Amino acid sequence: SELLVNTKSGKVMGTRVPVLSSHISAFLGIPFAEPPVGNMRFRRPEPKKPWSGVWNASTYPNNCQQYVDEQFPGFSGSEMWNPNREMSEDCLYLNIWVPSPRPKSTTVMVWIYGGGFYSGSSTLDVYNGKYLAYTEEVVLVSLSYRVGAFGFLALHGSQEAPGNVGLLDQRMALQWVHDNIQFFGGDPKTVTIFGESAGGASVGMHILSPGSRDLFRRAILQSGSPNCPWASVSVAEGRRRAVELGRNLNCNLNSDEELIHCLREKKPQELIDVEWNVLPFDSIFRFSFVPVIDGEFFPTSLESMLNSGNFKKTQILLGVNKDEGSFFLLYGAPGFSKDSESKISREDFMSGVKLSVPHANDLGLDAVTLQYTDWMDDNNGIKNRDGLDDIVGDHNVICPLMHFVNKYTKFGNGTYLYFFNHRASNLVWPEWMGVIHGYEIEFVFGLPLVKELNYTAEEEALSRRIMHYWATFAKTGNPNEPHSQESKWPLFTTKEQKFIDLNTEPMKVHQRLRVQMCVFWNQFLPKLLNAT
Amino acid sequence: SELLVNTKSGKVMGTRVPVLSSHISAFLGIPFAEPPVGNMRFRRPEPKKPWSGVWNASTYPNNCQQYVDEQFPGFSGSEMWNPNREMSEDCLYLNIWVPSPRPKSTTVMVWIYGGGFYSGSSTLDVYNGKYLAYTEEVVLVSLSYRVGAFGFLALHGSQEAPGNVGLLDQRMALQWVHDNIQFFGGDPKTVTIFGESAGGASVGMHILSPGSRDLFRRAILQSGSPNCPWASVSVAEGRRRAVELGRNLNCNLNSDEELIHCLREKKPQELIDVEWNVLPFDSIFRFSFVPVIDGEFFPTSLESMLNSGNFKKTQILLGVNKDEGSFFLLYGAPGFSKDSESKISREDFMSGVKLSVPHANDLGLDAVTLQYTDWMDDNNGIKNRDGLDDIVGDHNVICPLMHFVNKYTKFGNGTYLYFFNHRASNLVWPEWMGVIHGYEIEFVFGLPLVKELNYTAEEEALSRRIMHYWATFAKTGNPNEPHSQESKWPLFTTKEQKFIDLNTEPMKVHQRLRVQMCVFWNQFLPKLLNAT
Ligand SMILES: COc1cc2cc(NC(=O)[C@@H]3CCC[C@H](NCc4ccccc4)C3)c(=O)oc2cc1OC
Ligand SMILES: COc1cc2cc(NC(=O)[C@@H]3CCC[C@H](NCc4ccccc4)C3)c(=O)oc2cc1OC
Ligand SMILES: *[C@@H]1O[C@H](CO)[C@@H](O)[C@H](O)[C@H]1NC(C)=O
Ligand SMILES: *[C@@H]1O[C@H](CO)[C@@H](O)[C@H](O)[C@H]1NC(C)=O
Repeated sequence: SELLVNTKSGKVMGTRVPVLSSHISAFLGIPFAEPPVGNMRFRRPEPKKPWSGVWNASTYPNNCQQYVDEQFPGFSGSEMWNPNREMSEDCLYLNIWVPSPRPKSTTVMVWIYGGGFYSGSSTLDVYNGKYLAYTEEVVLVSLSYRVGAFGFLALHGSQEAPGNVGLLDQRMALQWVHDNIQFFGGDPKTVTIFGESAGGASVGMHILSPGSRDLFRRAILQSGSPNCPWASVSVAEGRRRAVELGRNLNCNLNSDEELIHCLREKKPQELIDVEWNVLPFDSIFRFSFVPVIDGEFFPTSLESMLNSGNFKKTQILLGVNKDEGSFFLLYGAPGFSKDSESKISREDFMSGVKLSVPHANDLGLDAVTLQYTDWMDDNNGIKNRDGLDDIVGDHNVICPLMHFVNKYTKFGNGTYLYFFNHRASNLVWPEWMGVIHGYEIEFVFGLPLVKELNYTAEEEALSRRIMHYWATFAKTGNPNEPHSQESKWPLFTTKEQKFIDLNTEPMKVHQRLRVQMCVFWNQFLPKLLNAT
Repeated sequence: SELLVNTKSGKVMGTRVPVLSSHISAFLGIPFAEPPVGNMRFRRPEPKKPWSGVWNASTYPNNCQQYVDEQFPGFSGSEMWNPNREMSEDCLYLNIWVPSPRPKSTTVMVWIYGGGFYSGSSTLDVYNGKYLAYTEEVVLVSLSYRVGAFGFLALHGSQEAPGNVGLLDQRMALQWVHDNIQFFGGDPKTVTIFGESAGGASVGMHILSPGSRDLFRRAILQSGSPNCPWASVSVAEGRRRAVELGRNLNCNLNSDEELIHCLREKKPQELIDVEWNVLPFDSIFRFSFVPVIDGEFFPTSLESMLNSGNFKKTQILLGVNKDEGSFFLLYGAPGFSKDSESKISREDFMSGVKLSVPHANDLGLDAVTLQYTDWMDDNNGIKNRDGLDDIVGDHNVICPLMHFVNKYTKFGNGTYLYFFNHRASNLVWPEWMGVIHGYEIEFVFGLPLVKELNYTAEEEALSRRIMHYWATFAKTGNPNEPHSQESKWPLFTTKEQKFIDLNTEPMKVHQRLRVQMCVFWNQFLPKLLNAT
C-alpha cells in the first residue's frame, strides 16, 4: 500500500492526510535513535534497534523536554512555539511528508527546528511539511533533537557527557535519511537541510563538521549561522556551566562521574527549573547549554575553519529578517511591553545596550552606544527603541551571518542571500516589533496558502514565490527557474555582494547588506575588546 | 592735528589714508615693547621706554622672524599670507585705524593674527583695518607677537626662556591699548579682541589666563580655540622640543643656560631652517613651538579650567568654516595637489588618517577610519577626499571649539555661534578645497567692499552683513541690532544649541553643529586612547 514502507529498520505504516482540497501521505514519529533515557541521558545517541512488525507511524511523537514559555499565557503568538505534545526524554523521532503518488527520486528537504538549543518541536503547526511537500513535489522531513541540558551539557574529556549530543541527534537523523529515504521515493543524493535560528546555526554546523558533510547535498540557513555569539561556547565555559547546574541542584561536584550521576538521578523538570541560573551574565539572546567547540565535532575553532576553507563546499541559500532583535528585547529588556509602543528612555536604552553585549567592557559599551545613537535627537524613544532592535539583530544574527557568507563564498560553489522584510498582515504581535525573528517560517512552509488563516492574496503570491525558490534551490542549487520570466535572484559574489528582497513588492536587488554596521561588529569591536 | 596723538609713551604722528572714496587716519608701527633682541631673545617682553619727540608712525613695521611658505612660488593664494615687509627680530609693534573725525569714545577692536604660532604678520592686505574702522565707526587695532621659536621656546623653570612669551607680547599690546586707546578716541572699556586660527586660540587663551582678563571686555574667536590639539604642549614636551632644536644646531645640551646661550648666538634664519625637525611625529596640523601649559600663564590644565568656570565670564562670538581641513591636506597629505581634483585612493586615505591623528595607536586609527568611511562605497576618491577634509577640520578646529563653546556657555554671559559656508566667487584655490581655513577673514575686514577686487554684489551684501554683526557685537555683546528687520541670530544655549549660517542665502538656524562627529572626538576617542 501507499502508506506502507519497508525501511532498513523495519516496516512503518503512515496515514493519508488532506492538504488544500487534495491528499498526500505522512509518516510521523519514526524512531531514528534509541530512547536516550536513564544511563543514556547526556550520552551520545545510539541507533534504533530494528523492529519486528509494523510501526504505527500515524500520530505525531512526544516533544523533547524543554523550558516552556509562559510570559504571555494564552497568547497564540507565544504559544505556537511551545510544545503541542507531551514532553518525554524519549523525543528522538522524525516525520516524513510524501507526495502521492509516491515519486521515485524527487528532491528531499530535511527541516531542523530552532529555539536557542534550549527548546523546539518538530511538531509545531508552523512546521507542517504537507503544504510544502504537496505544492513543490518534494519529500519533506523534520527531525528532532535533544535540547537544553539534555542535549548540550559539556563536561569535556568525559565520555558520559561529552557535549554536542543534540547535534549527534541531528546527525543520526540525517544518517537515517541518507540510508532510508529512497524507500519513500526520496533521492538520497539530493537532500537539502534547512533550519532557522538555532536550526540555521545547526545547518551551518553540519557544513563545518567533517563527520556530517557527506550526509547531505546542499543547505539553507534562515536567521542562523554557526558562528553566532550565542550558538557555541568554549570547553572551559561549558564545563563551568555544567558545574554550576550541579551546584543549583545540590550535587556532589568533586568528580565528573559524581556530577553526571547526580544529574541523571534528577527528574527532567528539575534541571529545567534552574537551567537559566548558570548564564555568566545579565543578558538577552544567550542560552545556557549550547554546542561546545570540542575538537571532535568541531576539529578546531570556527574562525580558523572558516578562514582555511575547512568545510563542505557546495551551494547555500541563506538570509535574514528586517527586525531580528525586537522579539528578544520584549522578553528581557526594560521598557518593552507587548501592549505599549515601547518608547525607550535614554536611560533604558543604556540598559538595553548592557544586556545585548554582555561580554563588553565599558569602552566597548560606549562604542556600541556611539555607533547606534542619533546624537542630533538623542532622547527620541522611537529612535532608541528601533536602535535597540538593530543592536540585537546585527550583533546576534545579521552580522555573524554576513561574516559567514563572506567567508563561505570565498570557497563555495554558489551562494544566494535574501532579506525578508514583509510584515505579515495577520500578525498578533505589536507593530513596533516589525518583521520578527522566525516569522518567515510561515511563508517557507506555505501557511498563506490556507485561505482560512486570513492572508492577503499578495501574501499567498509571496509564499508560493518563496516556496518555489526554496524547492527549486534544493533540487538544483539555483532558486531560479531556467528559462523563466521573473527577475533573476543574482548569485552572491565577493566582488558585487548582491542580494534580493523578499516581500509583496516587485523584487529588488541591493548590495553589501548592512555592511556599515557589520564592519563594526565583525572587525572593529573584536579588535577593541582584545586590546584591553 | 588729527594725525597727532599724545600718548603716555610719547607723541606719535600718523597718516591720512583713503578708503572707499573717503579718508580716515592710521597710526602704523607704534612700539609697545622693547625690541627683544640679543640677550632679550626668548625673554619675557619689556615695556617700551617712552620717547622724546614724535614717532613717524606712518609706515607699516617689520614683521617678526618666521618660516616663509614657498610651496607655490608666485601664487597669490599662498603669498597673501607670507610677510610683505622685511623680517626683524624687532617686530613688536601695533597699528591703529581711527575714523575721522576722531570720535571720543567708540568701540575698540583688537585683531590677533594666526598662522600656527609659527607665522603671521599684522601687515597683510587681508588684515587692513581701514575698511572695518570706516564702515562701522570702530577703532581697529592689530598687534604683532613673536612667533616660532622666538616666541614659544619652552625650557620651564628657567627665567631666560620660560615659554609663552609670544602671548606676553600679545598681553603687553593689550595693556598698551588699555592704557592709551582713549587718546585715539577709543573706549578702553569696550575692547573686543578677535582672532583666527592661532589668533582665535590666543583670544580664548586670554579668556583663561588670569593675568589677561581685565585688559579686554569681550571676545571673538574664528576657527580657533584654546584647547585645540595643536595649540599647546606640556612642559615636558616643550622642553624635549627645545632640546631637540639645540641638537639640530649642534649645541651644548648640558645645562639650560648652555642651551639658551647657544641658541642666542645663532642667527634667526638658522633656527627657522631646522624648526620643523623637532616635531615628535609625522603629522599635519602640528607646529613646533606653541604655548606651554606652565602653571603661570595657565594656572592648571586647560580642561580643569574649563570644567571649574576658571575664566573671564563675558560674551563671546565664535564659529567655523565648512571645510577647515582641506588647506592642510594640500600641504602634507599624499594624493592632494593644487592642480588636480585630488581624488584619493583607499591607500592614500589610510595614509591621511595616520598624518591627521599622529598620537593615536592602531586601534584609534581604526576607530577614526570606521567613523569616516562610507562602507557601501569605500573606493570612492571623492568620498575619501571629502572625508579627510572632515577628519582634519573636526579633530583640529570644529570639535575642540564645540567643546569650548559647550563648556564656556555653562558659565558665561552670552554666546553666539556661526557656520561660515560661502565659497568666495573669486577664490584662486581649486574648488575641491571648498570653504577654506582663514577665508572668512576677507569678509570680516570688508575686502568685498572694494569693487575692484572682483566680488559679486551679494558678497558685498554678505561682508556688510558680517562686519555689522562683528562691530555691533563688540559694541554691545549682541550682533543683532535692537529693533531690526532681519532674522535674529539666536543665542547659543546648552538646551537648544542653536547657531546660524553665514552665506549669501537667507539666514538659517540649525542646532547641535556636527555633534555626531564631535561626540566621537571629544568623548569617545580620548576614552579609547586612555584605555591602552
Ligand atoms: C534569565 O534568563 C531567561 C531568559 C529567557 C528567554 C526566553 N525566550 C527567548 O529568549 C526567545 C525570545 C524571542 C522569542 C522566542 N520564542 C519565539 C521563537 C522561537 C523559535 C524561533 C523563533 C522564535 C523566545 C524565555 O522564554 O525565557 C527566558 C527565561 C529566563 O529566565 C527564567
Ligand atoms: C615637516 O613639517 C612641515 C610642515 C609644514 C606646514 C606648512 N603650512 C601649513 O601647515 C598651513 C596649511 C594651511 C595653509 C596655511 N597658510 C594659510 C593660512 C595662514 C593663516 C591662517 C589661515 C591660513 C599653511 C608649511 O608651509 O610648511 C611646512 C613645512 C614643513 O617642513 C618643512
Ligand atoms: C495508532 O495510535 C493511535 C493513538 O492511540 C490510534 O488512535 C490509532 O488507531 C492507531 N492506529 C493503528 C493502525 O494502530
Ligand atoms: C617716515 O618714514 C618714511 C620711510 O622712510 C618716509 O618716506 C616719510 O617721509 C617719513 N615721514 C616723516 C614725517 O618723517
